[PDB]
This record gives sequence, C-alpha cells and structure tokens, in this order.
Amino acid sequence: MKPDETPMFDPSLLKEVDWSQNTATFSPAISPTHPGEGLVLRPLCTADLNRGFFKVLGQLTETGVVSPEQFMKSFEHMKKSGDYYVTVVEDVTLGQIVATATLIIEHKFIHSCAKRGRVEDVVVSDECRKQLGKLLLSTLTLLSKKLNCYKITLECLPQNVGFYKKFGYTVSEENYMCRRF
Amino acid sequence: MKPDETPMFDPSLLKEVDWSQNTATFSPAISPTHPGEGLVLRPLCTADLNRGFFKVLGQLTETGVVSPEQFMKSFEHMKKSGDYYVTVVEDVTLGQIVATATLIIEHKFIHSCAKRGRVEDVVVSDECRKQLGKLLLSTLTLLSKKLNCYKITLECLPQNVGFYKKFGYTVSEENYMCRRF
Repeated sequence: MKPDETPMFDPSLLKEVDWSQNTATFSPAISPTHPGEGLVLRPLCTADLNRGFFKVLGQLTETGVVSPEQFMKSFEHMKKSGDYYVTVVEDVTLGQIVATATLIIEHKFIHSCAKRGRVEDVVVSDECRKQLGKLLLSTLTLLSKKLNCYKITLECLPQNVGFYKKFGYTVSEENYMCRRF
Repeated sequence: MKPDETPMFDPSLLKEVDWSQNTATFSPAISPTHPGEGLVLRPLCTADLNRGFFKVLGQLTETGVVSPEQFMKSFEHMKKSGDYYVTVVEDVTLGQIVATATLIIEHKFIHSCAKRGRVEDVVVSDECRKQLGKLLLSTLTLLSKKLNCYKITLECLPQNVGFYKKFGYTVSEENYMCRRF
C-alpha cells in the first residue's frame, strides 16, 4: 500500500479517442498523444502524490491536510469502480503535474439504462497559461462519447461559460443547488 | 441472474438516519420507518422491475425499451460500487412503486479527500399527490450527512427551486452546462 506508477484506468483509452472528432481550436496543433514539448497526457497514478498534484488542486479550491493512506484509499475505490477518470498532464523534464480534470461516469436506469458523464476538478497550473485546459476538456469529452455516455454535464461560474462552449457544451435551464454541513 | 428481493444497500441505513435533524414540515407527521399507511420506504431491489419502477421513472423523462439483463447489469455495478442509493417507496397493498429518488456518492481528492452527494432521478407517482417527495428528499439528504459527504448537490428547473429550499439547499452561482451526442 505505497504510491507507485499504476494508473487509475487504461492509458490507451486516452490515445484511443477519435481526435478527428475534436471541436476545439489548437494553435499550434496538439493531441492526446503529443500534448506539448516535455508533456505527458495520461491517467493519475498514486506516485503523483509527490509531484504537485495537490499543489495544482489547491489553486481551484481547498485541499486540507491529506494523508498518504487516505489518498490511496480514495484512489483505490475510484480505480475499483471503473467509473472515474482522473486525467493529468505532467511536465516530464520537471517531475511536476501542470494540469488535471476528472471524468466521472454515472450509471442510470433512464434512457434505456444509459450512462452519463460528469467533468469535475478542472485546474491548469499557474505556471502554464501550453493549451492544457482545451486539451483536457476536449479529450475527456471525447472519451465520454466512447464510454457510451449519452450525455455529459458540468457546473461552472458564468465567466467560464464561453470556454466550455468550444467543446459543444451549452447552458441548461436548470439551476444548481447546494447545501453544506 | 434473475430479479429477486436483494436490496442495493443496507436498508437499516435509511432507518438509521437522524430524523430529529429533519428540516422539512410534515402534516401529518411521517418518517423513514413509518412513511404512510400501506407504504414501505426501502432500497431498490431487482424485483421492483415488475412493480412499475419504470412506469414511475417514465413520468420524469424518457425510458426506452429496457431489457431485464441490462437492468440487472446496471443495478449490479451500482450495488458493487457502494456509491449508489436508489431509494423507493412502495405501496405494499398494491405491489406498486409510488416514488423514487437516487443518492450518489462522488469520491474526491479535494477538501482532504472528501465525499460529496448527488440527488438524481426524483419522481413521485401521478397517483400520490402521501408526502413522498418531501420524505425522499429529507431522508436522502440526511443519509448523505452520515456517509460523511461534506456537501450534496442537485440540478432542477426554476419552478422547483422553492421545493428544494425546505431541505436547506440553495441556489449556487454556477451554471449547468450540457452536451448530448
């Protein structure tokens, strides 16, 4: 039970995607396979722990004091389900995570027992203002349409609506309601 | 692999909840244990298939042609995860489902590896205009705060915002964006 290089899902699944079906604009043109010079687009592994993964998460929102056992426990149950796709971009020649986004598969009974996707926890490093945000969002979206998700949704503040539209997301009429404890 | 009376989760988990911590108004006063005359509040079992479960789902939104094997497959993987809580109200003296709502647990790395809840697929039968909607929403919400979810969210159209507020949900500033395929 110690951090290693085991991924959460089959890496080939990211290189397997129909990148011809990309909606976004890329200049210079990049891909899942070749995401940028120095860069690796892959699944999250437990070793990423050391490599700034929380440094990057900590930009988007609170990450408290995270123990190693709690992170591997969380990861293990995420790997176990097959429903989580935490997807990271590492700057290889630094040993540092520079971007993350999560795909989540919800299983449903409606629309003839369809699956649906949720995009969570999207953050690009302060450092890399390298086209990662586009790359992650277009990759994950396309993965969802291949894991036979009928739809995929996400929540985001107004300022970011425009960003998400380049992937063919649109504003729904439905409000988002929350309650903490 | 045939429909039976096995629940998706431990039924005691619904009767276990801190019903004193209820936010909603009930006249006459009902509970998870005693949900109404004739009624049972419990987990979804695969036998529910026969018992109008889709009749009720079909009110909220499309359910296409659903095979038995696809429903048990979906159910099985939902049971397997521990993260799904499809929760049903059956009118016992009819063999009929009259209400459903789903709790879903998302595992995260943020807020020190917290869990969060999602309320999905809320429908009360055309027949029972018996306090079920309140009962389900207050039960599930309370379950979430006990499965150590730091928060719980849902999406809903404007007309239903007021309904959700009696459970201590509130409008977030975040838009809801969708894309189908």
